[PDB]
Amino acid sequence: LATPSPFDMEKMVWLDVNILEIRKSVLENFGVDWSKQIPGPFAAFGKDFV
Amino acid sequence: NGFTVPGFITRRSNAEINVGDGQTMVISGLVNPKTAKNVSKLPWLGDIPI
Repeated sequence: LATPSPFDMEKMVWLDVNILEIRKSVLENFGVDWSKQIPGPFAAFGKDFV
Repeated sequence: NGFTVPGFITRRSNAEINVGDGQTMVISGLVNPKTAKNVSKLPWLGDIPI
């Protein structure tokens, strides 16, 4: 004849979460940028024998 | 095309808990500091004070 409870009282849990992030960066661009591919010498010949 | 679709800023909490009659319970909380710094400078003159 005994009956159960409508529900059981559970235990409560507290959650504490921490997220930490640090970012650092450097960027350098120094100097002189010369050309590396340049035209060279040329030579041509032409003649009419007849 | 002309059908503007909006974005949202949302704060949502979906919790399962149990407490006594008339008690106040916190189900969500947040502290969130953020900082960012970017610097561009000339090589040597940028470090002179003031």
